[PDB]
Amino acid sequence: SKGKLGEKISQFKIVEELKAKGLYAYFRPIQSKQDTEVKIDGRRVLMFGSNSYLGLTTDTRIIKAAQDALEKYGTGCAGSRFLNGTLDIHVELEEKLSAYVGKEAAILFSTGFQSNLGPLSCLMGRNDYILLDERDHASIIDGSRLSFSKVIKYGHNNMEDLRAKLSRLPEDSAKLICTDGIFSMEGDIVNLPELTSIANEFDAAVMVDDAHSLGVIGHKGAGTASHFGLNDDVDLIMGTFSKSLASLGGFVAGDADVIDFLKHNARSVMFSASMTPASVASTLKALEIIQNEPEHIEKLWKNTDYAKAQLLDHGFDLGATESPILPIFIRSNEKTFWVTKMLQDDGVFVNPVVSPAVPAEESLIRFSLMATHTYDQIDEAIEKMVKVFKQAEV
Amino acid sequence: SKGKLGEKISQFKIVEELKAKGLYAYFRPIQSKQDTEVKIDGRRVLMFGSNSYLGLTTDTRIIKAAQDALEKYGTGCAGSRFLNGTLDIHVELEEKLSAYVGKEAAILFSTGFQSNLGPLSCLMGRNDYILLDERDHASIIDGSRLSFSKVIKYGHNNMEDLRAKLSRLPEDSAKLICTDGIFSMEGDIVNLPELTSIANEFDAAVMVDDAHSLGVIGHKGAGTASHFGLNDDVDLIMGTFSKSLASLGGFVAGDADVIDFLKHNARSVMFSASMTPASVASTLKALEIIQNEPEHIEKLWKNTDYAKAQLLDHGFDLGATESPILPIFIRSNEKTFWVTKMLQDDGVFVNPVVSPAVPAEESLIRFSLMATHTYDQIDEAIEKMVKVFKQAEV
Ligand SMILES: Cc1ncc(COP(=O)(O)O)c(CN[C@@H](C)C(=O)O)c1O
Ligand SMILES: Cc1ncc(COP(=O)(O)O)c(CN[C@@H](C)C(=O)O)c1O
Repeated sequence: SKGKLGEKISQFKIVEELKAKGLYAYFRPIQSKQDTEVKIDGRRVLMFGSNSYLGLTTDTRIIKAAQDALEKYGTGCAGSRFLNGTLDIHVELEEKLSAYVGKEAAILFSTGFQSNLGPLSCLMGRNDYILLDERDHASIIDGSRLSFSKVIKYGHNNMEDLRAKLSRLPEDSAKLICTDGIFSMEGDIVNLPELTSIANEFDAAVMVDDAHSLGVIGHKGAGTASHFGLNDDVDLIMGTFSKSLASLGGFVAGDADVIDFLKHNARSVMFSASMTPASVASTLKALEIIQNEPEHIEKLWKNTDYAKAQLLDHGFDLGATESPILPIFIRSNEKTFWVTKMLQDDGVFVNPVVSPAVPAEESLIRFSLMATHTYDQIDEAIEKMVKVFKQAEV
Repeated sequence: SKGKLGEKISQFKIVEELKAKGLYAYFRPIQSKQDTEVKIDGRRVLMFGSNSYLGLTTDTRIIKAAQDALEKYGTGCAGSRFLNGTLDIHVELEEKLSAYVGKEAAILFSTGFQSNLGPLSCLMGRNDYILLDERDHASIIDGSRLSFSKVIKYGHNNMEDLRAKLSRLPEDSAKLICTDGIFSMEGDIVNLPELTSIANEFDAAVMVDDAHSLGVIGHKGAGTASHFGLNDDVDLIMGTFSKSLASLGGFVAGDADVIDFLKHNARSVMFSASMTPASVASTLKALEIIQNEPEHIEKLWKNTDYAKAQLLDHGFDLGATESPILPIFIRSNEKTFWVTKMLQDDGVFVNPVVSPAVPAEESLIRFSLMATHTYDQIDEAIEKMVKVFKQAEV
C-alpha cells in the first residue's frame, strides 16, 4: 500500500527541479565502450569522469580473456562461492592477488562494495569498536553499520583524534581501524605511517580500502601499504576490480587464518552469487598487464602531472589531491550543476559533488585522468572548462 | 596489529575440524561450466546444488550475447550508474524488466544482495518500521539493518503475528513489509494474499524478493505477485539475475516516483560500479528466452514433480516445499556433513544446511532441480542418496 510511502519520498524534489531546468546529468546513457571519448545521444564526449585509471576496459587482450572464459564456463556460476559458485579461476585469482599485495590469502567478493561489507560486518562484534576516518567510503560506513560493534568516526586524517578516541576505549576489547587508501573526493592519501604507529600502540587491526590505489600507487601499483613500505603493519588489504582492473568485483587479502574466518562468516560472500567467469578472467588478465607493462601507470602519472600543472596555471582552485583525481572547487551547488551540464553539452564529462554530500561552499567537479588520455584531449577539456567557468561566473 | 583480532577468530574451529576429518566440502573448485554435470578434481559430478533453475548459463545464444557485448562495450563501465556507469543497454534492461513484472520502472543493481540493500536502507527512516518474515534472506536482514528504522521480525508466514505487530505501531509512522517470495531453505511460498490484505488495512508498503520465483512461478515466470494475481498490492518487486536469469546483478521494480527516489538515494546503487556489459546482455537474452520458450519452465516443473515423487516414494523426509528446492531432512549436523561429503565422493553435489544457521534437529541437504536435468540423472542421484543415507545410518 502506498499512502505513507508516498509521503516518505514527497520532499525529494531536486531531481524533478534539475530535469525541469534542463540541468539533469545523472545516469547519462553511454552508447559505446568506456574510453577517453564516449558516445552519448550519438555525439562524441571527452570522458574525464571515469575510474578506469589505466584505460584497460578496451584492451583487446582483456576482452578476449573474458570472451574465452564465457566460452569455457558460461554466463554465471549460479550460486555463492561457499556452495556451488567456486571455479578453479576464482582460486587462481585469489592466489594471484595475494602474491601481488604480499599477503597469505585472499577472498573474492562479487563487488567492491560487498568486499567492505564482509570484514567490517563480521570481525568486530559486541563490546568491540570500529574506528573510521570520517571521509571513508559509503561502503565502509555501511559495512561497519552491519557489525554489532560500536562505530566511531575520527577527524579526516586526524591522528591526534584517532589516538584520543582509541585511548578512551576499554583495554579488554577488540578494535579495528578502517581507512580509504586514496580518498576519492579530494584524492588525498591516508597518513598510514602514523595510523599504523597508533594501531601498533593499541593493538588495533588495520584495514585499508585500496579501491583508488591499486594500479595507481605502490610498487607495480600494489597499493597504499606498498607505497609506504608498511605491508607488515596492515592486517587486511581490500580492493575493487571496477577501477584500474577494468572489471567488477573485489577482494580482501590478509593472513590465511583471518581470510579463512571471513570466507566462512561474512554474509556478503556466503549469501551472494560469485563473480561471473568473464569478470574473473578480465581481472586476471588486467592484473598481468599492470605488472608486466609499466608504461600504463607511467602514462597515468604523466597525464596527471600535466593536467594538474595546466589547471593550476589557468588558476583553477584544486583540492589537496595526491592522485589522478583532480577536484576542481566551484563552491556553489547551483553553479556546480550548471557547469556540469554546460560541459556535457560542449562534449566534456566531469562528475559533480554537491550538497547534501558536501557543504555548498565545498561543491566541486572531479576531473579524473586515464593512462590512455592524450595531452590534446586534456588541453581541449581544460579550454572548454575555462570557457564554461567564464560563462557561469565562478 | 593482530593480538585482539587473533582472539576474535580463535574459537572458529569447525572448518579446521571438517578439513582434518576429511569432510570439508565448501568452496568446491569447479573446472567447467555450471551444468547438470560439473568437473571437480578432473571427475564428473551430478549438480543438484545449483540455482540455475532453467539451465541457461550454457545457452549458446546467451553466451554469444555476452561475448558481443564485450566486443562492443568492453569489460566494465568503471563507475556507478549515477555517474559514468550507465549504458543504453542498462536502460533497455530496466524497461524490459518493468514490462515483464508489470511495473512503471526499474533500477538495476550489480548484485541481488545490493538490490535488497537499496530499498530497505533508504525508504523507511527514523520513527518508521520494517516488518520482516523471520526466515527472510540474509540480504533483507542486512538491508533493514542499514535503515535508520526500527526492524521487527514476525513468525514465518505467521499472518496473526504480522497483524498483531503492525497493530501495535503508532499510526503516524511509515511501515514496510519485506518477504521472500519463495523462501530458499524449505522452498515454501509467502502467503501473499493475507500479507497484502493486512498491508492494505495498515497502509504498509509491500516488497517481495523474487530471487527464487523469477523464471519459476507466475505467468511466463514473472514471479510471486504474478502467481497470485496481486501485482496491484505489491509496491516493489525485487529480483536477482544470478539464478534463472543465468547472470549476475539484480533489480527493483515499482512506481516511477518510488524508483526515481531509490536510484538517487540508495547507497548500494550510488556508490557501487554498474553491471558489466556482458552481464546486462546475458540477462537481456535470458529474459527473452524465458518468455519466448515456455518449454524451459515446463521442464523445470516436470523434473521437480518427478524428483519430489521419487524422493517421497523412497521414504525421504521432505520439507514443505512448493518449488524446485527439495529440502531433505537429516536432523544431525555430523550426519549432514558426512552425507554431503560421501555424496560428493560418489559424484553427487548437494548443499548442506547445518547449525548454527538451523537447529541440529532441522539440518538438511537441499536438492535443487534444473530444467536441463534428465530423469536418468535424477534417478542416479536418488539411487546414490539412498545408498549414502544407508551407509550414514540416518
Ligand atoms: C532470497 C534471496 N535474495 C537475494 C539473494 C542475493 O542475490 P545474489 O546472489 O544475486 O547477490 C539470494 C542469494 N542466494 C544464494 C546466493 C545464497 O544465499 O546462497 C537469495 O536467495
Ligand atoms: C573507496 C571505495 N571503496 C569501495 C568502492 C565500491 O567498489 P565497487 O564500485 O567496485 O562496488 C568504491 C566505489 N567507487 C565508485 C563506484 C563510487 O563511489 O561512485 C570506492 O570509491
